Amino acid sequence: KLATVMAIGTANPPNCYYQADFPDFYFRVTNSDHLINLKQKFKRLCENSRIEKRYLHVTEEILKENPNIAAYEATSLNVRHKMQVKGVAELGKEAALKAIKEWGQPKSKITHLIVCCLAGVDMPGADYQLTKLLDLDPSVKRFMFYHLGCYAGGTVLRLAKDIAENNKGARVLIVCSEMTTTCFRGPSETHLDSMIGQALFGDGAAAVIVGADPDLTVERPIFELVSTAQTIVPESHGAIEGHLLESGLSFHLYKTVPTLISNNIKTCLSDAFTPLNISDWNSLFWIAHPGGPAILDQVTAKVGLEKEKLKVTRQVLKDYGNMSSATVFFIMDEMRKKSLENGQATTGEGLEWGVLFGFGPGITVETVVLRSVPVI
Amino acid sequence: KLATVMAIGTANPPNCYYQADFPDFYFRVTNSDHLINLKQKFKRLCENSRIEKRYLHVTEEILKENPNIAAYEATSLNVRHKMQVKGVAELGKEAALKAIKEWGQPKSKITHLIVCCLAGVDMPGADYQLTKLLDLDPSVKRFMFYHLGCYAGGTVLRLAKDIAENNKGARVLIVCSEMTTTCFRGPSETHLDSMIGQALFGDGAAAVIVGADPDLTVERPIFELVSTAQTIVPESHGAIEGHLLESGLSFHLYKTVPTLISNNIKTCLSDAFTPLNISDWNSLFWIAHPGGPAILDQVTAKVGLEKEKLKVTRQVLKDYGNMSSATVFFIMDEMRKKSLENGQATTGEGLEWGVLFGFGPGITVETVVLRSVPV
Repeated sequence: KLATVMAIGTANPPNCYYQADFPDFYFRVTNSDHLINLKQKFKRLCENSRIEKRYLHVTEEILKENPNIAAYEATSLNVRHKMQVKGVAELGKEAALKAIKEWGQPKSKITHLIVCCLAGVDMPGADYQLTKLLDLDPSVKRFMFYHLGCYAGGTVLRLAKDIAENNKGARVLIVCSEMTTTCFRGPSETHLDSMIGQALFGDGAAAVIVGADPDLTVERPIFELVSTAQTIVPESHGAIEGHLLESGLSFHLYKTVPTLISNNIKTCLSDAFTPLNISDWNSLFWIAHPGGPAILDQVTAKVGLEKEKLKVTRQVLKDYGNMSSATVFFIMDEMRKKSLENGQATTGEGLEWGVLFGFGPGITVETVVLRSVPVI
Repeated sequence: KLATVMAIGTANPPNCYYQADFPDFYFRVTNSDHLINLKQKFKRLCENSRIEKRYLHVTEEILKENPNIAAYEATSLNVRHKMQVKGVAELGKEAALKAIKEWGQPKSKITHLIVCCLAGVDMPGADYQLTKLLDLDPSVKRFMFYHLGCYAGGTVLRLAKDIAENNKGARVLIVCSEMTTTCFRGPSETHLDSMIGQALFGDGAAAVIVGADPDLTVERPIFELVSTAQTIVPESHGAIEGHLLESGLSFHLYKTVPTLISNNIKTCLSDAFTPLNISDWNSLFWIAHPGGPAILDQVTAKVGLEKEKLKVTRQVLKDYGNMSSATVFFIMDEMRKKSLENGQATTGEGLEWGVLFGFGPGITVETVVLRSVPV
């Protein structure tokens, strides 16, 4: 009996930022208007990001009250951290309550809690905070992950699968709460890397319930976790790095990232599906972390995917931007919603087998083989 | 077939600090000799710590070159992080190589890697670094835990047990590498508890191999992981806290910690052993995180343990100080060594069942039921 995702809930900050208006907002609040040429590159960057809007905790008021955050590099960890710690917990609670509602069981049945946050280090951590906020059993077995990054959506499922399958009756609550307040910062002409993050990253939290052997009279399976794997892409050292400094979390990205990832995807697919006698990549439903539009385009081309294979993935990127580890769950959620609306036979666009990909620092690739569930 | 610890290796920085000389050293290098009353308080903390020596990366030279680290509160995260990241990887590598040697199998057989560090956040992290340093399979399945604290020794075993038991043939390498460069700072008259950290915390790394269904023709089991649990001590909110700030990792410890832990430990014992029909706490071998001398004294008295039941735990505290998550493994390592030297029948001082306790921020208590292996 495979570990199964039985519920998904999501949340985002109330501040919506349309990408079409971001360049002006961003350069205005960071006092970079005098950098005309730099703003031209950023504008094109946003225009080609394939992101229509994002939800961010940051506001003009917050920046006015904390100018060191708006600076490309100024001591500001303490102020960022204060908001980061409070925000990840609040957003996480909202998503968790929505997942618990869909699950249909009382929260007292939750036996394990996995919390994943890009940033917001605290001791005790967000797992402790959420256990208190949600009033979970004090003996809930917790796992807290700080600073993993965008591949973590796969990491938490990999962990949840083993917990649920080795502990009879175990019901795992997963919460990936991502906030970019820790990394928001002004532009730098000598560091075009950081600028990319300012155009692609958005805030959001996703929560899911995972368990093996569902009680079908109350629980309702969405996707089954068949197998999981993690690997480091060859010759990718230093391509994606993040450092926690006195000025917050930094972001460094090689231009080779899309090429490095796309060129290795077929290897990940082969390792994951050969044991299952599957070789047709178009026969699978796809849930891939949208690091950027370039990555989706390259994966599609190199893998040989039909043009609409990553439709849901692209829709989430368009509607929310890159929300790090939480993103794949927003995609998972929308996929079963769209499948139902299209009257398809399974939660996976009517297909039986699928794959979920998490990409991040390493470069690390998390590969999760999924199985859809029948839909009436 | 239960997940089993099949190897343990440890490492420590080369700089040894005798506790008897630490008060003078600490107040001298932090330029606090004029604070006579504060010094007497620190002196007593060190004298009552029951710690004889500790190994630390920090040196007088490093403090001289970095006044912002010696200061109680000065912007210094960047410089602390630089050393912290290098240190955890280096100590971790040394401990891991020792564990791999004892294990008896080639490192290419490691399928999972769990790394736990009090501090040193980096992306990619220490798990990625160790994979490269040890030249492990690039497809090794990794888990990286930053900023958990002193209860984490239990946490990593709790994780390793489920990994090993749900994946046939899985062999898990665990590395708990703790460095205090991130939290070392001068004393504060307004925050008297902050210096408790400079009196008790030492550096060290421990690595262990965990796997189910041992191939007895090559692997040699040490302890079996029977069951795991984690809980939050009632009414303990805010007793143990740590915040990663511009001045590094802060340390806050309330005076209620010893009693909060000792007065609730029987509950953890009952929850773990009632299912095993065990109620005599002295019939078990004990491996407890030595958060401090008071915790060990109170647990012994309140649980009704024989005076020498925690002998090994106290010896490790004496020889290395509190090394956060790595500590319980140093204790586990020494217990099986003493058991052999004392001609006892099992790795657990001749006893069959045992318990390992991790204590930390929460207050969180990790309870791991162990079973010894014949010697």
